[PDB]
Amino acid sequence: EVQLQQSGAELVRPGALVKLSCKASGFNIKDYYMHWVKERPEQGLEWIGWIDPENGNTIYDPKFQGKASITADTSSNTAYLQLSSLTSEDTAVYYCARKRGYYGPYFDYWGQGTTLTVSSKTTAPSVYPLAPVCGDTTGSSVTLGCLVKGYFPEPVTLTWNSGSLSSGVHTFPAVLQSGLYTLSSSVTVTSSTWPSQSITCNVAHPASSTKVDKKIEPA
Amino acid sequence: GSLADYLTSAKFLLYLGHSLSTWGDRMWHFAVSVFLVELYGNSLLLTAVYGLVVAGSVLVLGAIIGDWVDKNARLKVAQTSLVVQNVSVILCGIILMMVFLHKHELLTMYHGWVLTSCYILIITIANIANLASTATAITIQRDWIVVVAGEDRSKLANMNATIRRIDQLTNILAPMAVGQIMTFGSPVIGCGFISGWNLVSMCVEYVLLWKVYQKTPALAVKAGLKAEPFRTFRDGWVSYYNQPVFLAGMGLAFLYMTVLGFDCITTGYAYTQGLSGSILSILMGASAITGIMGTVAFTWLRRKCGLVRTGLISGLAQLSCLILCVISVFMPGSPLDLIISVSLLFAGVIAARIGLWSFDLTVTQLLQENVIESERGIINGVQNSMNYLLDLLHFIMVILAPNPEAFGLLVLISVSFVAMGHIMYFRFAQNTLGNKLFACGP
Amino acid sequence: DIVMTQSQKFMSTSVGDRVSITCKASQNVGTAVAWYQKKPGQSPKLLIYSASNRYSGVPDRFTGSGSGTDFTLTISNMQSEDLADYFCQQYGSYPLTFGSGTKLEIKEAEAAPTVSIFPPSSEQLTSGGASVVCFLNNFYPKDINVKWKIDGSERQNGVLNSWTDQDSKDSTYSMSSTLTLTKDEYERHNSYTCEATHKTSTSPIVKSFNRNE
Ligand SMILES: [Ca+2]
Repeated sequence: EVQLQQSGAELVRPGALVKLSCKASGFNIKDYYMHWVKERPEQGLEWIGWIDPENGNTIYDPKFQGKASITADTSSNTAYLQLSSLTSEDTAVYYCARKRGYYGPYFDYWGQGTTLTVSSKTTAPSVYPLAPVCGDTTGSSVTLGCLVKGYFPEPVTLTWNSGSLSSGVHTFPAVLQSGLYTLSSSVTVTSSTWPSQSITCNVAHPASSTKVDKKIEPA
Repeated sequence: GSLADYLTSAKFLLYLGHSLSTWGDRMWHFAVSVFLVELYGNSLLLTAVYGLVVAGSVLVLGAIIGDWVDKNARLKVAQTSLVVQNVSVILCGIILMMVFLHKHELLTMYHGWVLTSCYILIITIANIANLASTATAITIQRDWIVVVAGEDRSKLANMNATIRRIDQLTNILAPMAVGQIMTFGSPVIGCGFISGWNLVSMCVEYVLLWKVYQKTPALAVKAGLKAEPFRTFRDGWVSYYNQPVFLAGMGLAFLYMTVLGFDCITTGYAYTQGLSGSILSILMGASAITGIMGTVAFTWLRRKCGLVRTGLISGLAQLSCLILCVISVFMPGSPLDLIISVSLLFAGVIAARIGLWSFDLTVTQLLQENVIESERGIINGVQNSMNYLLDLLHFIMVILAPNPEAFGLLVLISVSFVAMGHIMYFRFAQNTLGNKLFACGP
Repeated sequence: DIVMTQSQKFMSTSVGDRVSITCKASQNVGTAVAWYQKKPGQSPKLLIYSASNRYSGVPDRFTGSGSGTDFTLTISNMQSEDLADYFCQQYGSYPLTFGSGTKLEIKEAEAAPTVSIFPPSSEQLTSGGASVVCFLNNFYPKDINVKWKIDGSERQNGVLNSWTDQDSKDSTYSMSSTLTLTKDEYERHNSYTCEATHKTSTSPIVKSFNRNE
């Protein structure tokens, strides 16, 4: 069996220095070519460069020459990627790849991917929410919702319906704005419970331990 | 235990088999050359005709031979190749000894064409032998050297280099033995001895190959298994054309068109000027030694500065020594116009041999390591075909004009073709390690 | 360098059919093309190399074809686990360039999109924060248009929309839009509207709420 392990979950201030590890097990690193690949959010893959562990030759992409370095160590059987002068653009997912020769047909094995985030601020999230029932007519729609804003530097795991999760509940994808994060989740079920005894939504911030629950009241 | 270890091992048996095969197939080749010369007597023209027929046949047939190799089972292929080659040797020897016993009798037994019919039959059988030898060389070297070397690029390199050194030593020591034997009795006995050697060698080689197969279990898994001649030819050639390593493979081929290469030039010029009788042995020794330094330099450069840069440095060396040769031929001293001059020419040829062997090893390793396994047959057969096509063009050039000014023009044209080959390799290099083509130090 | 392009980004396919992914190169690259499959939060894996040969362990329903400039990947009788991302790579020359990639989805009966409106929260208003939110749920066509007609005017400022992904339950898509304004801006108005230009009907569904209620 062959596999490659990477460190992950890296948060970096812009302009700093960062290293990414790639540890190979099951084979000798010096016998292959090691390639590094970048993946931007909702963007295609890009090729960074490759290294020969035998003699340490490195070829990079022209657009990546000035700010990318690749090193290898055969004694510890590892490879390292060096990025310098990081901006907010550089946040991405990075992959380690193994190739046979100069013009090898394929990459047979890949890493697990490392998430690199160039961030500036860290704080806690604010959860302001309210169900709209101002001059409504139908009482068979329910359709309550909650909105959490200004997530500091993590991804919230808000759960609604107070563990009585009805199948009608959608967690909208979070979006970045003013260096913070915002998200919302709407549940439209149990129309008889609208106005009557209802449940609450609980949101927890892993990086801030901000586990708070709020119950949606009527207008 | 260490000595016993190697003596068994898995590399040593392969070395032994290759050595025996090359020894037999070179002794027989030179014996065939001498016999036909004795029979006819016309030198230069007939040797060229034989070489032309051989090359013209092998091009077309190896194009298909590669396909036949890649889509069958390894053990079967090797066994079949050995059997065919050795049976061919035996039959050709039988016919040669028959024509020797009754030359004039066959000349008039029924018609004057019996002799010519026997001659063309000899050519045909000696040709079939060469096709069999090419097939076994392709399969053994490419496939088995790749698979038995495992994943260690360094071991692959050392094994290729050792094969090429065995080949040069066998060339320099074989002709001599053939001579001693042929010149110790009536020709009919030399032929008999060579045939017997070939048969016993075939048996021992089959046993050795079976033994090697038993020690590399990865030699049995073939990925891919688990009118038509024209189609195969076309598909093979287009596959060669579309390969990412095309410009490299062509670069080697252009190196074959040259009168500056040994054998032809030494025989021609020494016969025209400078027979001596002892200098030729010194030249043979020098050629062998420089081939050996070429191999060792290839190994060292591959270990230090990588493959592509090794190719570029080898090319620089060969081109420099051939510029020495061109300065030589243009001298007012007049080798032939258009003692110092012949020395300069031979020195140029020798150092060019160094560079050429380094470059050839580089290209061979590139082919071995960058070609997908299922095509380890098509591509190599096509490359052999192209090399012998350029060799045929060289023969055409040699036979066309046999005058001295013609020799000068031939030198210039051969240097030009070597230059064009190295320019194509440089383009291949730039397409890979772009910009950082220089900077040997990492 | 060689630029690789995949023309179509979305393949709306049903189960059991045959689909064809197209990859067109800008130069005569020959045969040196490989294909990859990757799923969300995973690493890509081999499917086909040299445009014809398959990789050991891959199912047989995957086939590759094409040559010279145009290449195609054919899927026969696909099932519920082939819904992933596919792209084509070349290795004819350096630098190596990857295709843009194409993603697959599933078919479903066309459906209309629901709508809802919500006024600015009183707690946020106390903290001088005004933000209106509209949520459309269970749409049939992924493409949709929204027009927040604030004070009878399609104000194209301070509006953020976030669409969800196709649900494995009912194979539907949902979206949510938010418009953030100043506390005084909300007070200095009495008209707020939001229209949805879906493909289900020519009638633009619009829900509104005055600033007096
Ligand atoms: Ca033999």
